Amino acid sequence: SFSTPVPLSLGKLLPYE
Amino acid sequence: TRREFDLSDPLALKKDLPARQSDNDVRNTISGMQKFMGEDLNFHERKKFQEEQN
Amino acid sequence: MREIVHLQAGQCGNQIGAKFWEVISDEHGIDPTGTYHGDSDLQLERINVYYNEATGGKYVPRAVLVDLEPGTMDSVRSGPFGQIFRPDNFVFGQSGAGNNWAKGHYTEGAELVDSVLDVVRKEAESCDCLQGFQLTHSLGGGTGSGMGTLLISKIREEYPDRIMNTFSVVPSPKVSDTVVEPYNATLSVHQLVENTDETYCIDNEALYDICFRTLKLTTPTYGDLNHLVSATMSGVTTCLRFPGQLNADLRKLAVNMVPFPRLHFFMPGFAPLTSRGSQQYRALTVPELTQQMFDAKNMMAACDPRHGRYLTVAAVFRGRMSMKEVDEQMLNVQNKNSSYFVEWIPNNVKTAVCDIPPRGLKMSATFIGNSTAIQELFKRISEQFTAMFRRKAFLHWYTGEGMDEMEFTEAESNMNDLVSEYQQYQDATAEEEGEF
Amino acid sequence: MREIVHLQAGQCGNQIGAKFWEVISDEHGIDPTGTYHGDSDLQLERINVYYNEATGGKYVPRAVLVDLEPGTMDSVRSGPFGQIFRPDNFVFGQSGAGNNWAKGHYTEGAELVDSVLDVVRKEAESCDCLQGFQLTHSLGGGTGSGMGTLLISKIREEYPDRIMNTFSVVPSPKVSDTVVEPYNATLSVHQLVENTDETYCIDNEALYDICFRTLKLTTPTYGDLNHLVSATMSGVTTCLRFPGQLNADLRKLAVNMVPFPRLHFFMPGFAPLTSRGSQQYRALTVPELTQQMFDAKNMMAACDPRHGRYLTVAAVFRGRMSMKEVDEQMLNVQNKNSSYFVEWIPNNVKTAVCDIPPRGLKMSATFIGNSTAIQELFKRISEQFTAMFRRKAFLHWYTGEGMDEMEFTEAESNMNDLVSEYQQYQDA
Amino acid sequence: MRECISIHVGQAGVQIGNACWELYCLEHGIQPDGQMPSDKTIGGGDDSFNTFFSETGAGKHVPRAVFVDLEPTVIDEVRTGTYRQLFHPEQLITGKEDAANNYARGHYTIGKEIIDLVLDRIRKLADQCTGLQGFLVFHSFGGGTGSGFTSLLMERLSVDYGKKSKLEFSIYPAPQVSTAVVEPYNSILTTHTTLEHSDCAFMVDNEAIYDICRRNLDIERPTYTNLNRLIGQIVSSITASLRFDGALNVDLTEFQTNLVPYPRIHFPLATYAPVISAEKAYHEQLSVAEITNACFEPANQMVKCDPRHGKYMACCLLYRGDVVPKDVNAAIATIKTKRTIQFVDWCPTGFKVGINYQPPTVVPGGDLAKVQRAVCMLSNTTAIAEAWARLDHKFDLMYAKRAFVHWYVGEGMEEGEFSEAREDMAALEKDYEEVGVDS
Ligand SMILES: Nc1nc2c(ncn2[C@@H]2O[C@H](COP(=O)(O)OP(=O)(O)OP(=O)(O)O)[C@@H](O)[C@H]2O)c(=O)[nH]1
Ligand SMILES: Nc1nc2c(ncn2[C@@H]2O[C@H](COP(=O)(O)OP(=O)(O)O)[C@@H](O)[C@H]2O)c(=O)[nH]1
Ligand SMILES: Nc1nc2c(ncn2[C@@H]2O[C@H](COP(=O)(O)OP(=O)(O)O)[C@@H](O)[C@H]2O)c(=O)[nH]1
Ligand SMILES: [Mg+2]
Repeated sequence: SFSTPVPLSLGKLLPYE
Repeated sequence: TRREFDLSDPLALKKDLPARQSDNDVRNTISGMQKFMGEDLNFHERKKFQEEQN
Repeated sequence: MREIVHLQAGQCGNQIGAKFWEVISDEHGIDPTGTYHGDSDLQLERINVYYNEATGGKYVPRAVLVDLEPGTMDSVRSGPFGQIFRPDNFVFGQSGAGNNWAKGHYTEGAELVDSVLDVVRKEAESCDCLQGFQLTHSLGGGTGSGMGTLLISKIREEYPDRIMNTFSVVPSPKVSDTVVEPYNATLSVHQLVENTDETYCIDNEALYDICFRTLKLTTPTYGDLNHLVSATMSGVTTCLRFPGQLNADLRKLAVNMVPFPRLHFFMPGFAPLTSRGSQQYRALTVPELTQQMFDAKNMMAACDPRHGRYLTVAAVFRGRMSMKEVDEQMLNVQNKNSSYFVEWIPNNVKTAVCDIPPRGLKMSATFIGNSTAIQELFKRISEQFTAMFRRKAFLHWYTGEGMDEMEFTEAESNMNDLVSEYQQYQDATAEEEGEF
Repeated sequence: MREIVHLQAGQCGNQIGAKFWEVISDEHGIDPTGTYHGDSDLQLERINVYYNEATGGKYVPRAVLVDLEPGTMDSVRSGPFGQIFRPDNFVFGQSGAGNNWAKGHYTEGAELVDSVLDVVRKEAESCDCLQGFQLTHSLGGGTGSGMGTLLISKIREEYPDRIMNTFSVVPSPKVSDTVVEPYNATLSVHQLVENTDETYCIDNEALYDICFRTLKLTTPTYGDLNHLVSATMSGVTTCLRFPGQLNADLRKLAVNMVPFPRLHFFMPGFAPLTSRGSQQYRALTVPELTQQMFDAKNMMAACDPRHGRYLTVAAVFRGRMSMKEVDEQMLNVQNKNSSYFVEWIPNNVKTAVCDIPPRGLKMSATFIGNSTAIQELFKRISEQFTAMFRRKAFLHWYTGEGMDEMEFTEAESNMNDLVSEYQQYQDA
Repeated sequence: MRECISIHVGQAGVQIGNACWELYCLEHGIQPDGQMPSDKTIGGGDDSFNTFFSETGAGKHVPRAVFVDLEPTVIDEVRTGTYRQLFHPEQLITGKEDAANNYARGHYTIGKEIIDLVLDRIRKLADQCTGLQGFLVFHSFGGGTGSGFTSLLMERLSVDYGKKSKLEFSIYPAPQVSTAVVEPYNSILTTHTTLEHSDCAFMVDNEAIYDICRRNLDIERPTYTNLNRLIGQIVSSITASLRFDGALNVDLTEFQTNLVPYPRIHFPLATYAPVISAEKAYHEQLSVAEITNACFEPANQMVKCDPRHGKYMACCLLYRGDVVPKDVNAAIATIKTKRTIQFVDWCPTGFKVGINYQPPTVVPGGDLAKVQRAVCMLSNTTAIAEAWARLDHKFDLMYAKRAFVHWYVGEGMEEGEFSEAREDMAALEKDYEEVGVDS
């Protein structure tokens, strides 16, 4: 979830968020 | 009752602590390097449970 | 006021750096959320050395973490103490280096360095008086040694009047886990000898050896190995952050160690390390630190100083303590070991004392040793590189990325000049003057 | 201040040291945990001679244990007084010698000396003024004799101007329980005569003879034998720890008991030995100590000074007592037997007195004797060696491990010269 | 009047100045807040503190000291500690990034940077002095700031003030123990420029006071905080003739003339007696002859050098407490008739005596005892030529193949400064033997 760029990403949950 | 007396106290080696009195020491933290993660205190229990699982 | 900007390169650098920020946040009393929960008032007196003020009384580290594989960056993010880092500082690529030095130095890493130097410049210019940089990386990989050495060359040109430390994980013969280690090693030693002020050789054999016969540790996990690495690197700059009776930062250490700018490969060592079954049988006293600091067991490289000569040495002590014993014990080992210490330079031991001890310990010490016995590692790297480069093995993985075959030949000549340069100083007559 | 570093080699060295640290921890008032629990202040005044200082007022002995088999090491650590030793002081090898002198001295003992010389240098440099060393080992087995001679040979050049004592379990003709035992005895005496300040000969025949005739014990276990020999080993260094009216440290004994550098083989004894039935009936009196000592039964070797001449004599007494009776009785025993002493040394007697008695006892005595009767022992070893070497018996266990035939020849010739040197003082 | 300005420079300067100014406040009845108690404040309240403390109309008493350092981690302890409200906030000058044990760094790059500010505070403090005896400089030879910054501090102070008295209380490098490596490089380059710009330079080294504290004070491991108390006691005895009266008065410019006979020889040695334990004072009565033979004894010398190997040239004696002039001269005549002590032939009179009425004061937590009388000695001896001979040995054996020179040439000095500094000292070594030869 943290490793994907801001494009090419589905809406996921970032760690500590 | 002289200043800097603890450096010259003859009984300083008697009135001291070894810093690992028990495994549940509150003052032993990660920056103090007398407690380590790899000390497998549950090693034999884990081995027995692995044997039961097998 | 004297800021150290931290640099992490590669997977090995991030595992070391994550434990390093954990060990000194506990030292300064910082929760994983970011605030301050401590008991003393001198812990915030000098905290801008490594930390940067944020809003609401929050401290964020002055570290940047760089890798070419995104798998490590999420692990160092979602780790035990990964929340405190600013998410801007996590810079990463998408395709790995592949344990290849040529990919990290010429093709893959040549595009990532534009993003890294913008973040490094942005974070170094914010300091009121920058002290120097500091890098942790491993020479056995592709994204730590290929691109970390490129970060060495750009920074030294941009900031010449600054001091740079590096913590190089020198490769090891016996516990080697990668075939192309001497390829990645000898192409990076030339970059570390030309453009680096201090280099510390940390070896995985000695970390395994300390964890086996000294700690009597059952399972020496990489977290336990990085626990020892973060020990010396926290203790080497403890005079910067805490007041003491005799203060000496890393620049004053650099002046007293390096006699010539090609001689900066040191050996670290942490003094007060005991096992669980032997700690309560041992008294903590200044001679007990000096005996455990100077023996060859606690050296953190694969170097035996018996084969070589100690060129110049350090001791950085920690704790409230009377320094007759500091001024006496290293004199005693100076007078006894006459052959190990070179007679060309008199009283080569450098001494520093810091008042504030590490948390939970009353007394501690740290060692930095410049010896000629470091040349046996470069000779071992030379013979393993010579035996394989002669058959042109694994060469198409390197020569297909644009570098010709003469870069290997000049890399041999630079290291063979280095091992000969140490050899003249080992066997030199003090009571004579030459043509000059 | 003046500190003694203890060495233990082999199974016999470990057993004799475990009992010795058991009896002087009780002498200095030390519990099995290690903490001092005493009743006076004179006990705490001199502790650094044998113990170190640790955290929490603990004392660990200045001793190192050396063995080539971990089986005896486990029994020592699991004993009543096995917790007091530091675990770093135990040095063990994973492959033993097997009653072979060549394994302990050439092949197997060569790898293990790097750890022992690391450990013994690690704690002897912590002494502010090192007084001397001390070794206990047995000649009947190659674990503590092959390497036990090599430890002596390595420590001599490292620390030249010191004094070292050794307690050698010299083998016996009737308690000879190993066949290759004359090879182990002869090849170790050669190394012992050249690199040792002071030697002691303790024999299991004499220990069995004492516990039979004197103590009247039905079952003389090795604990009773270790009790008898360590009552003398504690009794020889009492002036260092407990102050007395006339003091004599180990160097003061050596200068008056070694007239020639190759004559340092002494045989000991302990005076107040009494059975339980006879304990009620004896009287604690000063001539009782010297009359029970100069009795030839009471000695701790398989030799009789009646066959020889008392070269020099030392007596160390324990207990607050009058010394006029000490000087009167020892002059009386010197003059009444005018044929057992040499003519060329008048006043053959060295005397010392310590105020503090051993625990549970009123008065005591310890005697060290140099005599010509030791050459009877050396000839007995040499006659069995030359009766079995001349047919090349058991030689393939020695000539195949890196030893030529000339080491056996020079070991016989040096022992032949030594008994000839001892013989010349029997006559002249 | 009778004012002198003390400047503490380097880490060794401010640590000595902490214990020295603590002794001054207790001796004059000053708390760390800075106001004298109202029982002792009258309009005729004694103005003996004007030698050190200035005056403010409210009642505050600001010390006339300048604290100079290049690293702020030692001045912050002063700003936070007990005497926070005593010192002036602008008189504690600090810098950044220190000097890193380098003469060239503290003389050319970093040192020249912070010298305009220091000389401003000197002018602001010397403008209040009605009669100024001179400047006292507290430093060490080994450190970068104590070697580099003090080397051009004298150059500008001689420019700014022509013939004013300049005294040094310098930590000489010990012949055995040292905390640095390039310390012999600093010691050559300091003395080479201090020779013509210093009036007098007292000599102390740490290991020779270390042996005194071990034997004469019944403590087995002192540190720097109880090593600066003895140095504060000596400088108290020097300036006590100005502060309090006595039978004989000695100013700052008296022993400068009486101890420096030649332009190149201004290195006397400072010894103190009796340094005795408080339990030991029960058994020892301290006579005038008893305390002046301890000063001449080579065991109580505060420099690791034996005066028996050389010849005395001048001496200065400062007596404090309950002394009579008859017992001083009977003891002095006893000293002159002894054959162990040797004077040069061209100095038939090598003594100077000062008498002070007030006994030395005691500090709580201190090591010394409350005594009735004491004497400190400033003696100039030919036997300090062995100290330069050993120190020239360590320089030449290190400069044998140009070690640690790239840390000096690249900072702003040329290579030729090393050649003119030892040639000046080699002439100074031949100078010491030429004086010491009898006619
Ligand atoms: N006698 C005595 N000597 C001291 C004291 N403090 C420091 N020193 C001496 O000072 C030397 C170290 O150099 P410093 O003067 O502290 O260094 P500095 O003035 O801070 O200059 P840099 O550290 O290079 O920036 C040591 O060798 C000590 O001998 C002290 O309190 N008493
Ligand atoms: N001391 C230490 N060594 C490590 C750690 N992680 C990896 N290594 C060593 O690094 C070597 C591989 O490095 P590598 O991951 O390829 O470096 P990179 O490609 O630059 O990230 C292995 O031989 C490991 O022994 C660590 O946390 N501590
Ligand atoms: N007096 C005495 N003799 C012993 C003791 N233990 C063993 N021995 C003798 O030593 C011989 C065997 O010794 P050994 O174990 O082979 O010695 P090592 O080879 O050095 O370990 C036997 O003949 C025993 O008589 C003891 O506690 N006291
Ligand atoms: Mg400084």
